[PDB]
Amino acid sequence: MKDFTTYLSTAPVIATIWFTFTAGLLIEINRYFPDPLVF
Amino acid sequence: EVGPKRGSLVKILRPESYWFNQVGKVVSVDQSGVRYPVVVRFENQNYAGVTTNNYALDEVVAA
Amino acid sequence: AHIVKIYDTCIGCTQCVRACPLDVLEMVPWDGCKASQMASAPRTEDCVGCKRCETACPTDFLSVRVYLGSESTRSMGLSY
Amino acid sequence: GDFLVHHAIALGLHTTTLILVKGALDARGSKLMPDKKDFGYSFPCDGPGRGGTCDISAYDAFYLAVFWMLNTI
Amino acid sequence: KKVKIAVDRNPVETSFEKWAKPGHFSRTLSKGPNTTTWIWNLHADAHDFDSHTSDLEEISRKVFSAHFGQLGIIFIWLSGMYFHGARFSNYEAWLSDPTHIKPSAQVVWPIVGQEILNGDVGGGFQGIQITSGFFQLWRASGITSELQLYTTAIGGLVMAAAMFFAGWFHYHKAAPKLEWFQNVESMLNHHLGGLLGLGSLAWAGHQIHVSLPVNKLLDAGVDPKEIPLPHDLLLNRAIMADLYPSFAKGIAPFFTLNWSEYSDFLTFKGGLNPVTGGLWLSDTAHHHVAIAVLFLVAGHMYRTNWGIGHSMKEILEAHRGPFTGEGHVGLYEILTTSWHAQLAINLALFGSLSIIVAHHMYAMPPYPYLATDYGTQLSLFTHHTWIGGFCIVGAGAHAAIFMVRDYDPTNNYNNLLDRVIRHRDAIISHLNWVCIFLGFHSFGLYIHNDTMSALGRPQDMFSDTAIQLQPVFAQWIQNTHFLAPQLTAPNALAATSLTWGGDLVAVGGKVAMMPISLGTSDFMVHHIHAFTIHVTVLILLKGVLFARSSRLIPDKANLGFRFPCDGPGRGGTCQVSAWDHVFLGLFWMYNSLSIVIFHFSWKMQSDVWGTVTASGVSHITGGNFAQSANTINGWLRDFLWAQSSQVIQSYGSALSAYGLIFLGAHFVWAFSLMFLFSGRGYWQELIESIVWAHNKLKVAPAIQPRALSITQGRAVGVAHYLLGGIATTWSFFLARIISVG
Amino acid sequence: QAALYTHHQYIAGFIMCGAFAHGAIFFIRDYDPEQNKGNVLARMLDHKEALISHLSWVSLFLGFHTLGLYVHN
Amino acid sequence: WTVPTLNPDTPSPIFGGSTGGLLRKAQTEEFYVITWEAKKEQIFEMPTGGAAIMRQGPNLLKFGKKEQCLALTTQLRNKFKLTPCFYRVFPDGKVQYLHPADGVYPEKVNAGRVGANQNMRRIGQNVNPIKVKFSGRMMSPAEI
Amino acid sequence: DIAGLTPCSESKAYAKLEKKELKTLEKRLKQYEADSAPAVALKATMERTKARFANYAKAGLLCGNDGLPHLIADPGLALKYGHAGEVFIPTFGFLYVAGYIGYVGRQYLIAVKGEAKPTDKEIIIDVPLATKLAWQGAGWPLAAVQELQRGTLLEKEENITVSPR
Ligand code: CLA
Ligand code: CLA
Ligand code: CLA
Ligand code: CLA
Ligand code: CLA
Ligand code: CLA
Ligand code: CLA
Ligand code: CLA
Ligand SMILES: CC1=C(/C=C/C(C)=C/C=C\C(C)=C\C=C\C=C(C)\C=C\C=C(C)\C=C\C2=C(C)CCCC2(C)C)C(C)(C)CCC1
Ligand code: SF4
Ligand code: SF4
Ligand code: SF4
Repeated sequence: MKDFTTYLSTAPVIATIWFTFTAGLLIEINRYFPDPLVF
Repeated sequence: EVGPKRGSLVKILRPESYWFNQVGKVVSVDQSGVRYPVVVRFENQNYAGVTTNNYALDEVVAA
Repeated sequence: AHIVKIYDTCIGCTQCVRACPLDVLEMVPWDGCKASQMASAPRTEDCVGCKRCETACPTDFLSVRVYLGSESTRSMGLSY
Repeated sequence: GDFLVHHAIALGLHTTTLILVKGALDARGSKLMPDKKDFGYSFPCDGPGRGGTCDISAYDAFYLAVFWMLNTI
Repeated sequence: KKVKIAVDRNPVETSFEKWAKPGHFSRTLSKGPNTTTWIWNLHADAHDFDSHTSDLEEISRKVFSAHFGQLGIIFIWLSGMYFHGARFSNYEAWLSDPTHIKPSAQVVWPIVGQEILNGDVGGGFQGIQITSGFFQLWRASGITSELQLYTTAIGGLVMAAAMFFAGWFHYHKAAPKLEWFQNVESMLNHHLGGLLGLGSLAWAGHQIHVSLPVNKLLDAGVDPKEIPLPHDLLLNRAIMADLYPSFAKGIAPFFTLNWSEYSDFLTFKGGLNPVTGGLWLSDTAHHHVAIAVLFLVAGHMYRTNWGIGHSMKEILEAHRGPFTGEGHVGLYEILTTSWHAQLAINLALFGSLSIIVAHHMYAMPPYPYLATDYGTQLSLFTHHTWIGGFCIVGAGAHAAIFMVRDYDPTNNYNNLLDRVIRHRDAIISHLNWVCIFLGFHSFGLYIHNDTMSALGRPQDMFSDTAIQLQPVFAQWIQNTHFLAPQLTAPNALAATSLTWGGDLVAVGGKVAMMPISLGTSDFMVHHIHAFTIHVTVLILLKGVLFARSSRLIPDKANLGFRFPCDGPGRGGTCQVSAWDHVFLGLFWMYNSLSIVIFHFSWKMQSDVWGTVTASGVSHITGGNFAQSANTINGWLRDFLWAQSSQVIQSYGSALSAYGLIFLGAHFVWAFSLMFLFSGRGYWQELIESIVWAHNKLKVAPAIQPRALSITQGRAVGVAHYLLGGIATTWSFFLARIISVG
Repeated sequence: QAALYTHHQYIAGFIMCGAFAHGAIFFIRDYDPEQNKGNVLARMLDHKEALISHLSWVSLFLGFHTLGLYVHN
Repeated sequence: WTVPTLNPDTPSPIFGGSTGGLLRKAQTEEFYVITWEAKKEQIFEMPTGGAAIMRQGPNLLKFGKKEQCLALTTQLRNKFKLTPCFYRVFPDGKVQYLHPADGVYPEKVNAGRVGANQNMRRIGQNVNPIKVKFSGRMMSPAEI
Repeated sequence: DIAGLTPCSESKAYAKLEKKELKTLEKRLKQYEADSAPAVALKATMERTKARFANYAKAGLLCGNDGLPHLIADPGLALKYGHAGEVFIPTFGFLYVAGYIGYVGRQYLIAVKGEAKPTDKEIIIDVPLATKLAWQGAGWPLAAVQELQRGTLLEKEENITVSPR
């Protein structure tokens, strides 16, 4: 399990998870707050 | 006994060297009258992939 | 012909001579290093300028330099 | 539209200036080629050693900058 | 001498320990990164199995398991296509109206205004019009409901799991030995008989029992819900006997050599189905039956464990003439010990086969309602053509890899390969001359026509009205094929295709297939194709023959297959490696295939595709190919400028995405020009200044940032060039063919 | 009007590229660090990394934002 | 040690011929001849393309440039552990011994060799090009 | 108002564009049923368009002759005519998030630079340390100002490598 977690801690896996989280957050924000142009 | 102590950290003063103004570990100092007796090993390799070089007594400073 | 120069930072590792594909460099006795040898270029008329010797040099900066000069049949590596 | 195209013009000017200025300042040498001044203004390269030195001369910097100048104009 | 199953038990332990140690496969990469170059190297040598170790057994085991992983990926992709057709498509509605409803199998989520991409494809459905042709393929197989597609998707997922389990089991539990992989005779016997023959026989059985009755009822006008299920057709002989009277006799006429009784479902109709526009399914079923018998016969040729059969080594050694020295001596050892040589041969034939598939598929449409779907036809032809060209370039690359790494002069003293390498200078010189001759006599005609047209002298051009260059050989071949069913094909009811000649076949008011006439413009574009193919062959052949040595660098083999250069010496030795020859061959293949697909699109939209009116056929472009394809200005104005209108004004509609990609593809391609025209020395010095700024703020990374290598720069540039150009043509073709076709 | 404006702008761009190219040629062939010791000319090369880095930052910002606004529109 | 003399009547390796051989330069400018001694008959790779068979004993070959001769020398030394030597032949018949020049390979130091083109300084100690300007021709600061 | 523009709530081209978008959506909707998936999706798109136009007009945006909103980047004009929400507040918001990311990355590099193999930590991310630094990066402006005032933000010129000039 330690080796598997270390593999999950590698740069491509971490980048994939982080970008999926960031993209999901932005998509959900644009979904609940459609068409945001100004503050 | 001439030159820096073995295992100490020195700063390279050679302008054309890749490790100029960088810190490297002293490996060995030649006791003869060679031009570059100090042997310095670095953690970061240069463009050629080398991590060690030879420098003179005045080209290295204890830093 | 190209200009090949050897500098005093040479450690006499003979790697540049072994990498030369046209037998331009050689080793001569010397006293400025532990190996007691120094690179030399006595046959620069046959140098083509491939710079393999510079690739094989481990000193920082290089101890052997090749400056491309006049071009001839030998320097251009022409077999015709 | 004028604002956006003016920024595109600014980008072109700054990038062309970056290539030209960098080639003029690194003409005498750099970390990759500490003795570039000993080879003249225009030379092919320094060979594939030290990772590769294609388009390392200042002439090559001007060369790459001509494309950016054409794009800016 | 004995063909058996040789397997080693548990050679590699299944663990995650190596998953946390990147670059473990390479001895140089296992040390760890010091510079960013290492990262790129980690991906550039991941599948270079022969570079990790010199053991042929380990390389073969890795290749076999990698093949299983690839098959698992393919099964996942196919399962996804079936799932999309079963849950996010309009296949059921398209079945009741395939001539008006546009096929769609992709729906987008209503986010950031992208819901506009869900166009009105018909049948009360909103989505993206697909051009893969899965609807026509599913209709040809007899699929009438989404449940069948869903079941096929689940089966595909199960097959993918089995493929991945097979790869793991064959790499960690039961790994085959080297002698098992070297059984080329047994492998060829099984692949010919078992795989190909049994697959053709099984598909023939499905076509005879499912595709033929379901499609017969579909063409007869029966609703898909009223059509009996395939198992109902396979369970009783009454329904099949009513649809096909020969089924009343069972399998008795097959064993009593009364095959003529089965003429109701095994015919030689030829031509196309006037209802659907595709090939007759009885002809395809009979075709698969004949293919199965032929391949099953071919699968009993090689010697495996008994006296009967052939030894490929003996056959190769027996072929020797007075003009070739020894002959094929040593070829059996080369193909049984080098994976790169086999990959080169397989990639070459595989790419050629893909191109042949594209041609045969547009000329003889095998699926129902496929010919009238101009978008699917154009997309299928273009896609298969590109895959074929890429595989051909890869064949040249692997031939060069074999010549650099696995070539041995001690086993090639006076063979065919030795003599070829001995006169490589003559081969390359003659190919260079024929390339120059073809270039002049192909491009100069267009330049002459452009100059004469601009000078107000249309009577001096190379056109049909002026000096003409008619393809008499192609026209004679077309007439021969058109007249074949009356003299040289007494049992054929019609010709193989309608492109040779005859009447046109139209489905739903659209021309499914009509004769294709060849004139001066066709002659010129054919010579252009020949010239481009010859130049691509010249670059790839030069990179293969001169991979080990040349008059410039006598020890190129010592420098390897993929190296940047040999320094600025000898005047400059930039791009001397075989890798660089493949790098240039990719550009030439792109040029050749792009002109090929451009010619196909213009010819089909000008003389074949179009609507059917009262006493006349109106084409998409109005038949302007014969008058405008003889000049470069005609290709730029009537084909590129005129047809790009659909992709540039697609904004605000469902095809707007294509327009966006049309712009994005122009970016990537131009992006390629930054890597192809520059050198890494400039970028390395620029990185030095950026590293200085980072060191000032103590944000310099431990992994030293290095510019991309010379080879990596060339690879990135060619990859972006190919992606941008092909994506540009893809967006333009799809938007135009969907809006006007 | 169009031809004259385009002609003069292209001529100006080529001349500007030549000005910087000759500046690089001056650094290689005529610059003497001993004679220009401590003046503004030597100080330019003393902090050339800062100039190149800031030119790179300005070009990166302008390119990223101009291209982003265009793709967004 | 004494400088060897070329023997034109020396058997050549078994080769069927190729198109990468000598050209008009050999008949008008110069060519190169490599000779070596083989302990047994063995198949080797020709630098001009193809596979030849070296015979037992003396072996002579002709090449258009010195690089081909040195490439063959490297192949024979590293693979078959032989000791080849080559000469430069002119159309008039003049023969000039080339490698190993002093009878000893250049990778190993030998007595009697006089150093040439050696600068008793480092690269960073080279003068600026302005001090070398207005010379007889294009001269680099490393040439002085 | 500013630069001769007019508010979007009074621009005729703005209302005309809204009517045009609703007209093309209604035209596409006229070919479907009244209780089907495409009808519901088109109605949702129409409601989103109406809400977007009303929200843009309610925000006080300025529209040009084309009927499209125009942003004010000058801080004086934005703060004087109530346009700070266009380019000012998003500027500071981006500065906060960008400096957040940069500070967290710099802290991670400084933290892993004192270990045995910093490159190993650069390719294999230490998730606990990265998460702790990501959570602690909320006070990046205060910490950055303190680092700049103490002189520990920059590195000395003698410790940075340079070319031989
Ligand atoms: C979960 C089960 C499992 C485990 C624990 C291992 C563990 C191991 N395998 Mg193994 N293997 C497995 C299943 C497994 N394997 C399967 C299912 C196959 C068949 C494909 C193989 C075939 C195989 C081969 C041929 C080799 C190994 C090797 C190894 C060893 C090191 C390589 C490695 O894992 O790095 C990690 C590597 C990866 C994570 C790469 C995964 C790539 C997958 C298969 C493809 C993904 C496709 C992707 C989605 C599509 C690309 C598109 C892109 C946009 C994403 C290691 C001990 C190697 C070895 O022993 O070295 C000598 C060896 O060469 N395995
Ligand atoms: C009638 C016997 C038979 C059949 C059907 C196959 C079929 C196949 N072989 Mg195989 N092979 C055989 C005999 C057979 N082989 C023998 C006797 C040898 C030893 C001399 C080999 C050695 C061999 C090698 C070295 C390789 C193959 C490969 C392949 C695959 C090629 C991929 C493809 O394009 O096809 C189309 C793909 C499909 C049709 C997918 C369907 C796959 C199903 C499961 C059919 C496979 C049947 C096969 C006999 C497995 C059943 C065994 C059982 C224990 C499960 C293919 C599925 C390649 C591979 O490994 O791919 C993974 C490859 O590298 N074969
Ligand atoms: C791979 C191809 C394939 C397959 C699978 C089939 C299959 C079938 N065909 Mg067919 N056919 C084919 C190709 C094929 N065909 C071709 C190429 C032609 C053109 C010549 C025809 C022309 C044709 C005709 C004209 C007819 C069929 C018919 C049939 C069906 C009955 C066969 C029969 O009469 O008795 C054959 C008997 C056997 C095959 C033996 C069965 C073996 C069983 C499964 C063994 C199971 C044993 C096991 C231990 C049981 C234990 C169970 C366990 C749970 C305990 C059958 C489902 C008939 C039909 O469908 O009627 C409408 C029929 O009339 N075919
Ligand atoms: C059956 C097909 C096949 C197979 C098995 C191989 C196998 C191999 N090839 Mg090869 N090749 C092929 C086809 C194939 N090739 C084709 C069709 C071409 C023409 C393009 C080439 C050209 C080629 C060259 C020039 C080289 C190889 C090399 C190699 C070897 C090293 C593995 C590697 O490439 O590194 C790892 C693989 C990768 C890093 C993949 C790169 C990813 C690409 C750039 C993405 C492509 C874009 C993608 C489709 C679009 C995605 C969109 C994007 C936005 C995400 C390996 C044995 C190399 C070699 O032999 O080493 C000396 C070598 O340099 N091949
Ligand atoms: C390379 C393609 C090509 C071809 C085939 C032609 C052909 C022709 N051009 Mg043209 N042209 C071309 C390119 C080409 N052009 C280009 C690129 C341009 C733009 C620069 C022009 C601009 C141009 C102009 C302005 C004009 C022509 C004209 C003509 C016509 C007469 C020219 C003539 O009499 O010259 C004489 C030809 C020769 C002296 C050599 C003939 C070649 C021989 C047959 C080859 C011998 C090979 C032989 C088989 C080897 C035997 C070996 C052994 C057995 C002995 C002619 C049909 C004229 C015209 O208007 O037409 C009415 C004219 O005024 N061209
Ligand atoms: C007052 C203006 C001026 C002057 C006096 C000079 C003077 C000089 N320059 Mg310079 N330069 C200038 C402006 C100027 N330049 C401009 C505007 C540019 C930007 C384009 C350059 C960029 C530049 C570079 C990069 C270099 C020089 C070099 C040189 C020196 C010698 C090279 C030479 O001229 O040989 C002869 C020049 C040529 C033979 C030019 C080749 C022909 C060109 C490409 C024109 C081709 C046009 C084409 C034929 C159009 C046909 C179209 C039609 C057929 C359809 C020389 C002292 C070189 C140097 O200093 O050496 C180290 C050096 O490398 N210049
Ligand atoms: C359309 C082609 C193109 C593009 C986009 C660029 C872009 C750039 N050039 Mg360049 N150049 C080009 C052609 C091009 N060049 C050509 C033909 C030449 C002559 C050979 C040059 C020569 C040249 C030189 C000599 C220099 C540049 C420099 C630069 C950079 C300037 C900084 C900037 O503007 O930041 C903006 C960044 C971009 C515009 C890149 C695009 C960003 C993408 C679209 C975002 C990522 C997409 C998405 C998020 C992820 C997709 C990835 C996918 C696989 C998943 C920039 C990256 C200068 C430099 O490096 O500055 C420091 C530099 O000195 N160029
Ligand atoms: C990035 C460059 C930049 C540029 C090109 C401008 C340009 C402008 N600013 Mg400005 N500004 C900037 C940055 C910039 N600003 C920043 C970073 C801040 C935050 C400190 C401000 C805060 C600011 C304020 C508070 C005001 C302007 C105003 C103005 C306008 C006229 C004043 C002037 O030109 O002097 C340069 C601007 C300054 C030196 C800031 C102080 C304002 C000076 C003292 C003028 C104010 C007097 C009076 C209001 C002038 C208008 C008279 C009448 C028409 C009402 C002008 C178009 C004025 C305006 O037109 O209000 C709508 C205004 O009052 N700016
Ligand atoms: C607002 C205004 C005004 C003012 C103005 C001004 C004050 C301005 C300016 C200006 C300027 C300020 C300009 C500029 C220009 C510049 C440029 C265009 C650049 C560049 C280049 C260079 C600088 C080069 C250098 C070099 C090198 C690189 C090396 C050494 C040598 C040489 C020098 C060659 C007035 C009131 C009057 C009027 C109204 C408007
Ligand atoms: S450039 Fe090449 S030929 Fe010249 S001395 Fe160096 S290695 Fe030898
Ligand atoms: S490679 Fe460099 S250090 Fe070694 S002998 Fe040659 S010149 Fe001297
Ligand atoms: S590829 Fe690059 S390094 Fe090699 S010779 Fe060409 S320019 Fe020089």
